[PDB]
Amino acid sequence: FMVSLPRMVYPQPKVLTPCRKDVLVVTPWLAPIVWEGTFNIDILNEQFRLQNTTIGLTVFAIKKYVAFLKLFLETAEKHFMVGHRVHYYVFTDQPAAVPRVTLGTGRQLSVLEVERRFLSEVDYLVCVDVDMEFRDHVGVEILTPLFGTLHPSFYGSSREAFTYERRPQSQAYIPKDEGDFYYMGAFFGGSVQEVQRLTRACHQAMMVDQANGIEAVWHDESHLNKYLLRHKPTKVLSPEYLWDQQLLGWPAVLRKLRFTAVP
Ligand SMILES: CC(=O)N[C@@H]1[C@@H](O)[C@H](O[C@@H]2O[C@H](CO)[C@H](O)[C@H](O)[C@H]2O[C@@H]2O[C@@H](C)[C@@H](O)[C@@H](O)[C@@H]2O)[C@@H](CO)O[C@H]1O
Ligand SMILES: [Cl-]
Ligand SMILES: [Cl-]
Ligand SMILES: [Hg+2]
Ligand SMILES: [Hg+2]
Ligand SMILES: [Hg+2]
Ligand SMILES: [Hg+2]
Ligand SMILES: [Hg+2]
Ligand SMILES: [Hg+2]
Repeated sequence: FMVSLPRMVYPQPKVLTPCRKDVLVVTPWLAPIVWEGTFNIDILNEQFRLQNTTIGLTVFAIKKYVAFLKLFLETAEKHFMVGHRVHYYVFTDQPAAVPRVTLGTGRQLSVLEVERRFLSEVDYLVCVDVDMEFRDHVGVEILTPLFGTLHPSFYGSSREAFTYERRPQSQAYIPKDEGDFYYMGAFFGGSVQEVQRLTRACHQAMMVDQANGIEAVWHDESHLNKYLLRHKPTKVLSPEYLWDQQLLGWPAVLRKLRFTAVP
């Protein structure tokens, strides 16, 4: 059950005026592709707040990677789901090395040393790499049952150029005539149920490959791509959500650089 939205004053959407004319904003299976200009964040914030939505953000920081946690968490505090309930889950082999970062109200962090718990603690799970920093808004516009993010190096590439696993001996195998997009393994998520289904499927596929003496060209990312090819994501995030400015610059098609690699 969803309560009604309150009176809101905003620009009327124009049916005969497309959002963006420079990019694809909806997939062939009718899943929105999230670009700046396609969403009114005020409307979306209202919808998700009325549901008291809690977002879990998971990150793994092992060995030398624990050094990236401070900037990651500090910038997430400024740009990630601000205004909503957030629960950070930091998986690390060095619990005492996790930096003491000041969090806004309604936000918490749990350190897990290296999950039915996720089902009872959050509504959505967002899985990202730690050697990154948020530079702009990353909010509820990304929430949906299952989402993948367009890899910044292949969004304008033809499918045959995609670096999918091409060996039929692997469970992640995808032939040259198949494939929608090349998703980057560094940023995916969805409802807890859908994320666990995906991780469970990939874990099993990787075990099968191991028993067969084969390892996918791009490991987890290869399996993620195979999974999203067979189970279409309900939203696809544009490269605004996973960029590397040092390597790729700043093309006009990107009005915002929201989550980027750390040089
Ligand atoms: C068009 C082309 O092939 N460009 C190269 C990229 O594919 C490389 O990025 C790497 O891509 C593979 C999958 O093919 C995988 O996703 C790697 O994680 C990814 O490298 C990461 O992401 C990049 C955007 C950079 O931020 C890099 O520092 C990360 O480690 C890149 C980097 O090897 O080279 C292009 O030539
Ligand atoms: Cl994950
Ligand atoms: Cl992850
Ligand atoms: Hg628009
Ligand atoms: Hg996760
Ligand atoms: Hg993760
Ligand atoms: Hg998979
Ligand atoms: Hg896996
Ligand atoms: Hg995966």
